[PDB]
Amino acid sequence: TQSYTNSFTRGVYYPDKV
Amino acid sequence: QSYGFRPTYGVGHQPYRVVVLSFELLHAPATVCGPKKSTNLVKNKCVNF
Repeated sequence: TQSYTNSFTRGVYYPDKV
Repeated sequence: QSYGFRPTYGVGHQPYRVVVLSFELLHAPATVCGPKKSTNLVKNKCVNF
């Protein structure tokens, strides 16, 4: 049902609009 | 709790309408500019923008 994985280099977004 | 707003009360208990206008001045696409006027779009010359 539940598993444990790791994000290597993902999860980043643009903080501002510049 | 409810207010006791009555015209008999002097300064300090009368109802006062407060309007808070929160703005966002960061660089972003805006659509609430002040009226003003659009001019011509010149290019390749030292002008104001």
